[PDB]
Amino acid sequence: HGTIIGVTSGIVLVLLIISILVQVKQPRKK
Amino acid sequence: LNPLSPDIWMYVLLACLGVSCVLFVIARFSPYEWYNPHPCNPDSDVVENNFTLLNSFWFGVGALMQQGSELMPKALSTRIVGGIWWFFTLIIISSYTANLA
Amino acid sequence: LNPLSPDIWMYVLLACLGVSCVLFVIARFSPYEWYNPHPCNPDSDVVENNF
Repeated sequence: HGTIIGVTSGIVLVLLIISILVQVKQPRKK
Repeated sequence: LNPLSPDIWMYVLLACLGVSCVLFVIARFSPYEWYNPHPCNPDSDVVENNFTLLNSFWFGVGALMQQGSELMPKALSTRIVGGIWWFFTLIIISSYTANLA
Repeated sequence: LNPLSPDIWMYVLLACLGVSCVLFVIARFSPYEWYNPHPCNPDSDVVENNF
């Protein structure tokens, strides 16, 4: 199930990337 | 593209991304890594991380591509992610040469 | 790992630890191995050894 597991990994990266942009906009220097 | 079956590649290609993201989340969550940027820092509190998506993504390509990149990992977490990653890249290229020979 | 006896697979890792730790001691017993934090200001301590 190489394609299937690769799609699961794609899901992981997709959810992270969606969460990545907010964590790009969230923090700044303090 | 012939010396390696066209199955590892799609395993390989997503693998670089796969480690890239898990690198990001752990790198953004570190006890040791938040440091102050000023060259002569007089104990200010302006520390932050240096790991982003592009910064971690590019390292993923660079480490595989066997040309060294920046973002020398500092914490045990981020370092051990690079340490294991380099091994996977080191063997595959060495695998790539051997078979093609 | 087939094209190397497991003995080598053992010696290598213990070699890395040995060379690493002896590096740390030799780095310690070294005068030139203490960089100065705040390099622009010449009045400080040199605890920064980068090892």
